Amino acid sequence: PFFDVQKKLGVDLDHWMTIQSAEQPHRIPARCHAFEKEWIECAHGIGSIRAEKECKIEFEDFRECLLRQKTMKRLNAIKRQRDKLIKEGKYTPPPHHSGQEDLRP
Amino acid sequence: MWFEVLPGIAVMGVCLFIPGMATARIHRFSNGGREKRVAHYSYQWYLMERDRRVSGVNRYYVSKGLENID
Amino acid sequence: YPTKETAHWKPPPWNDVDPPKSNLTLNFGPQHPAAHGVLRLVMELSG
Amino acid sequence: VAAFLKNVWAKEPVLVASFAIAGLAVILPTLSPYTKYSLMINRATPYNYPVPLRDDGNMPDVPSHPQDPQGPSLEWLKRL
Amino acid sequence: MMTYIVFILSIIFVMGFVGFSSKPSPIYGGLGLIVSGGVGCGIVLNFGGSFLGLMVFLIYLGGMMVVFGYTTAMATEQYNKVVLGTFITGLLMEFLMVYYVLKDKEVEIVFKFNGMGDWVIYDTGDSGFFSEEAMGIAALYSYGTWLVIVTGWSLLIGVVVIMEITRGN
Amino acid sequence: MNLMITLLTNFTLATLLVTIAFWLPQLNVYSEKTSPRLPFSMKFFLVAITFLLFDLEIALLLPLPWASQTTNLNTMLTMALLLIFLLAVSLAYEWTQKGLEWTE
Amino acid sequence: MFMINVLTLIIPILLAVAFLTLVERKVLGYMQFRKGPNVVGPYGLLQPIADAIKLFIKEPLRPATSSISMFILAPILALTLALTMWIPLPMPYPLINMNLGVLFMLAMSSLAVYSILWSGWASNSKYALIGALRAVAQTISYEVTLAIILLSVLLMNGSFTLSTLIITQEQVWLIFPAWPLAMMWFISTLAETNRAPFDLTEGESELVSGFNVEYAAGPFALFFMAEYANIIMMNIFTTTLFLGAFHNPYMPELYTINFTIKSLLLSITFLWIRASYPRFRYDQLMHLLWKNFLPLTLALCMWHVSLPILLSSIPPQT
Amino acid sequence: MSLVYMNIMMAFTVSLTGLLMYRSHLMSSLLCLEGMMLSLFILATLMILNSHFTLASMMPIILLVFAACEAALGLSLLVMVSNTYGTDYVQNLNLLQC
Amino acid sequence: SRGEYVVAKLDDLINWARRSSLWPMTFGLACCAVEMMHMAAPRYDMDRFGVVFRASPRQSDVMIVAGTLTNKMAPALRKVYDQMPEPRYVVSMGSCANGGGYYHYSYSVVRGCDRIVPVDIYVPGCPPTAEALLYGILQLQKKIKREKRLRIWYRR
Ligand SMILES: CCCCCCCCCCCCCCCCCC(=O)OC[C@H](COP(=O)([O-])OCC[N+](C)(C)C)OC(=O)CCCCCCCCCCCCCCCCC
Ligand SMILES: CCCCCCCCCCCCCCCCCC(=O)OC[C@H](COP(=O)(O)OCCN)OC(=O)CCCCCCCCCCCCCCCCC
Ligand SMILES: CCCCCCCCCCCCCCCCCC(=O)OC[C@H](COP(=O)(O)OCCN)OC(=O)CCCCCCCCCCCCCCCCC
Ligand SMILES: CCCCCCCCCCCCCCCCCC(=O)OC[C@H](COP(=O)(O)OCCN)OC(=O)CCCCCCCCCCCCCCCCC
Ligand SMILES: CCCCCCCCCCCCCCCCCC(=O)OC[C@H](COP(=O)(O)OCCN)OC(=O)CCCCCCCCCCCCCCCCC
Ligand SMILES: CCCCCCCCCCC1=C(C)C(=O)C(OC)=C(OC)C1=O
Ligand code: SF4
Repeated sequence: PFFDVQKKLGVDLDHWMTIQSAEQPHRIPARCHAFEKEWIECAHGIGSIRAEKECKIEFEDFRECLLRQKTMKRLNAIKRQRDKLIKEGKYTPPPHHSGQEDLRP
Repeated sequence: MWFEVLPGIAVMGVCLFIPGMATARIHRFSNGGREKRVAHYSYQWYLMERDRRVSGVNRYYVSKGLENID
Repeated sequence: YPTKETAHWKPPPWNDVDPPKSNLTLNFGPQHPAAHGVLRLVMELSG
Repeated sequence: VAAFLKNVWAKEPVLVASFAIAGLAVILPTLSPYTKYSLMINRATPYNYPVPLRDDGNMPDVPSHPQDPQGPSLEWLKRL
Repeated sequence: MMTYIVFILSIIFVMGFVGFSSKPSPIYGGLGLIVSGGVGCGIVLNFGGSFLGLMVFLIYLGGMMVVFGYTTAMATEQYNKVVLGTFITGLLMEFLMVYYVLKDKEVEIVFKFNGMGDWVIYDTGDSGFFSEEAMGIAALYSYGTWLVIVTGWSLLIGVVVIMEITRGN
Repeated sequence: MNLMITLLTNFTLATLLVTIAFWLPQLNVYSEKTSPRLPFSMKFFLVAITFLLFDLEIALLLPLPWASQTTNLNTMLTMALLLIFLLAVSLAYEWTQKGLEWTE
Repeated sequence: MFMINVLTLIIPILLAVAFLTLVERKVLGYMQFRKGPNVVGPYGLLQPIADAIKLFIKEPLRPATSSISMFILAPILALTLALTMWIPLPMPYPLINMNLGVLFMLAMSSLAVYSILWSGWASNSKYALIGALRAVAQTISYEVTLAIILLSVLLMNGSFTLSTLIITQEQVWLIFPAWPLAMMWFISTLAETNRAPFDLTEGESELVSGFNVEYAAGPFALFFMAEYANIIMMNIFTTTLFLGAFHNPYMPELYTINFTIKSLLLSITFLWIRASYPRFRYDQLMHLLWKNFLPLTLALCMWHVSLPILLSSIPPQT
Repeated sequence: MSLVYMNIMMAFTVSLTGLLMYRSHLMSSLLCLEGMMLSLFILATLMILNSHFTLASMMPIILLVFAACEAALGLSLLVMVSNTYGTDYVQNLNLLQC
Repeated sequence: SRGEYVVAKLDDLINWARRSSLWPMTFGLACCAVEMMHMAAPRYDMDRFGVVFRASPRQSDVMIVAGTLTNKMAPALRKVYDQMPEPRYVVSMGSCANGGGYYHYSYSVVRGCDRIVPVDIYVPGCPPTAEALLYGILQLQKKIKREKRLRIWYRR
């Protein structure tokens, strides 16, 4: 019983808060605006069953944009290997990762 | 008579005068003889952190003018 | 079907209304005892 | 409408002032000449960046510079 | 320690929920939920939700828990084992979760979770001359017409509903 | 961080003054002094719930100084006056059905 | 250096609270055709020191409490809130210059009733709890008009920033476009702090303030000084909010002397109202709120919503 | 994912099991319910601020308003129960077993 | 020596703070209440000595028994005395609180409030005038001034 009264009357009651790529106040972009736009423009019109398999890559990029789990796992690997090399003494941090270089701009 | 309350009102007024004058003089002492930078919005903090980086001495209130460019 | 456990269950009332199954009494005194100071009052307050 | 109003201004002047202030607040922007200028000032306040346009060759109403004559002007805002 | 400030506030938040959820009394339950609302409000304030944190203080702690304590003063009379045991049970479970996620930097109770501080996942951009959260809340009036209609209608119906059911007739 | 230092200083000064006012009058060793449900009111609870409901209506009214800055001013003015009108109608229904009685 | 600024805020707060007791007793003395204290110090200036040393060594009262921890936390919370209501106050510069200092003060003053409610829970009297409930209902009642009047005034400000509210009033005092909001604000802040004619705990119209009654209460000096910090604070907040003074950016002491003189006159106006009127009955100030102030406050809230749109006078956000 | 989301979810489940295991009082049940709402508020706010998704900033306000009106309705039910029985104990509310 | 000097100055400080900040609790029993109300009136004005008017019965320093103590209000007098925090003091004002007075031989009158409470200052009169009661209050302050609490503590 999804009585789509909004599309029948042509009124907009709640389609504006629905996605991040909608018309935002003062044109503020969301952090995953491009990824959600790619996933929506992929998955539009082809239905859920074709959208789960034919738009899997845009959906994975958008989920990894939102949650950043692969990015945090990569940073965990880099930080853990860096701390292991500090513990093994085979690595010294550079002057630009120590606070002694007077940043760019 | 009625002016006998004025020593107590004077002491209470000095006690109200101390915090604002104190924070004005502390903001001038802590920021190079000037007002504290008001950063309510992220653009103002962006410019303030740019000032902190371009001063070289890690202070936003050290202003670099036309003497810094060639 | 009554059991050993559900033996204490009486049937509910007919109009589903159960019987409901007081007011405050205050000893009073004047606040600062300079004007009256020797007054005692026993109240029956209703809120 | 005249005797009832004087009677309620005698009895409950707080509520008469309340409904008068509320009624003027409702009906006065529909009769105000300055309500348009609120809209005009709020849309002329540049919170974002005016992202430029690729000049394909024929856009005569879009300027090439801020100080060019064509473009939406704010002489009404300075003058009023 | 200071980089993990939102995590420390979240652990204090979980400890407060264990504190009142064990339910020693409605009075101390209200106290524990007040302290929990304060530290969870601090969690919200440290991401940039200043208006939403002050909505916690002004509305949640300022009105609703005041009304809960007001009603608790009119319900119970002023003057254990299961409460304190469940409290130390929840405290042991939470510190075992903390020790696991700090020694392993990856834990899976229901979902996977990072072991570093949550400072990593922020954005490196600026918003300009506005708070984005403030402008999105300001958009309740221009964009959220239907939302304001249904919320105000629900509050007016709530007034009518409370006057109907507390009348007793 | 300046705010947290200020709050910690204020809470510490409050706790210090409470510790003084509970332990300083114990220094003078006094004598050992030996000689030796509340009625529920519906109106108190109703004024508390009336506060809570109108405070939720205030919570809806709180983004108005930011909402004046919008470009959809007809919609914004309509919904602002509509929320204050719903707060007024809530007060009118609280009036006329004898809800504001003996705590008027 | 910042801790020096915090101490130069919060210790002169306590000294100003100490001498507000002297100013109150003297001004209520001369308004009652008598004198206030003039024996204890030169012109009575050592009266607050003597009275504080007296109260800090007077015995804990007679009884014990229902809840010990809330009996400890109610003065701690009262003093903490009464000292943290000052930190966004721009005078001409605030200590913590926060973007939402108005909303911060309204929220921390909404938190202030827990000291009343926990002191009611802490005392063993079932009648002092009723009095605490009446005081809580009074305070949360007038918080409604505090919030809506404050919102209606900030519709001419543009933001919740308290420092912007000095910039707003550079051409005119904001009491001139908003004097009905100012007078309802002044009476509502008078009714927030349980101040006469609205002081029903410290007066009659009370079921427990009754001469050989129970209820262990805390050290009276701490609730008293938190109350007077609230009084001086709400008068400075009213001064910043309506009677905001001239500010020279190169001479801050001009604005500091100016808001100090206005805040002293407004606190003396509190002292001059409490020595002029009898007390309300409890239902009479409930009537004064819910059937007198709140209709006018909603009417003026609609008026100050729709008025900058019909005058094209919408203040800027920044 | 984010480490603070684990703690806010575990807080929701702690207040859930507090609400799903009554001791004596209905007021403690409503406190556990509003602790659940508090954890929902915090978790929704942290997501919406994290995403910089602008129009959902008004969503936690709607959650807070609707669920505090829900809480006022629950306190009125508690008041009617306490006016009936004298306490807010859950074992007095067992007339409907038969 | 040194410690005797320190406890002497501390006694001087606390006796100054107690006598210069007396808070009276009045028993308005009888006609002497009217004369205490004149002792608080603008002519004599107890409040300029730090002696406040209409203090809380909970926190108060001196109980002023101003009137006739009958047999029906002796336990109320003693219970209000026992609820007072130490140091509590008693000023007996007028002849009926002193020794029964004009109703000394009555069946219903306690013959002096000193049968009920320990009395510090006896203020005689029927009524003793507002100036005479203020004299009794200043004599009570002189009695508080020469207390040796910490000196006797250091010497015990
Ligand atoms: C901030 C700086 C200071 C501000 C001013 C405050 C200082 C002065 C303080 C004086 C001492 C007050 C002590 C406390 C008194 C409490 C009692 C009291 O006053 O109750 C309030 C009384 C209460 O009413 P009442 O009790 O007098 O009347 C009886 C009421 N009935 C019948 C319901 C029982 O009045 C108000 O509520 C008025 C509030 C302010 C009104 C503002 C008026 C604005 C009018 C605008 C024009 C309207 C005309 C129509 C529209 C025209 C449009 C073009
Ligand atoms: C922002 C500003 C805040 C200011 C707050 C304070 C306001 C009031 C300031 C003080 C006003 C004047 C005080 C005068 C007090 C009386 C002094 C005096 O004469 O004391 C006499 C007494 C006995 O002396 P004796 O030797 O017996 O004399 C007989 C001689 N033929 O001798 C004594 O009692 C001993 C000496 C006591 C001296 C006490 C002085 C006052 C102390 C008040 C505490 C706070 C002071 C301010 C601190 C910050 C500023 C420095
Ligand atoms: C249209 C714009 C929007 C309007 C809505 C917004 C209103 C803002 C103010 C909020 C007010 C909230 C509460 C309103 C309740 C009104 C009903 C009411 O109070 O009726 C009862 C009252 C008699 O009171 P009583 O029962 O005796 O109680 C004891 C009090 N002494 O009865 C009365 O006192 C009679 C009150 C009705 C007559 C008032 C007439 C006022 C006319 C003013 C001039 C015209 C203004 C234009 C708009 C008119 C709208 C009616
Ligand atoms: C019974 C328990 C004990 C009771 C006594 C003690 C507690 C009660 C009295 C103290 C209340 C503490 C309130 C702490 C938060 C106050 C709100 C707040 O932070 O507002 C200020 C500001 C928001 O404004 P804005 O300018 O937008 O932000 C900076 C952007 N440039 O935001 C900022 O500046 C953000 C600064 C960093 C975040 C600060 C968070 C503080 C730590 C968490 C809360 C700790 C208190 C917990 C208890 C609260 C009350 C229950
Ligand atoms: C080893 C040495 C040091 C040892 C530790 C002691 C440190 C200092 C302690 C305070 C001073 C001790 C002496 C106290 C006063 C002694 C003299 C005295 O009693 O003088 C009486 C005189 C008034 O005379 P009186 O008889 O009352 O007058 C009748 C009316 N004409 O009184 C006066 O004229 C005024 C008396 C004022 C007393 C001093 C001022 C108050 C105390 C200030 C510091 C403590 C308070 C700090 C802040 C508290 C909160 C604000
Ligand atoms: C930290 C400083 C503490 C100073 C304490 C001063 C106490 C005020 C004394 C007079 C007084 C006033 C004005 C007063 O208003 C009051 O409440 C009715 C009292 O209690 C009965 C008082 O005793
Ligand atoms: S001593 Fe005399 S004048 Fe005084 S109260 Fe007694 S009867 Fe009255």
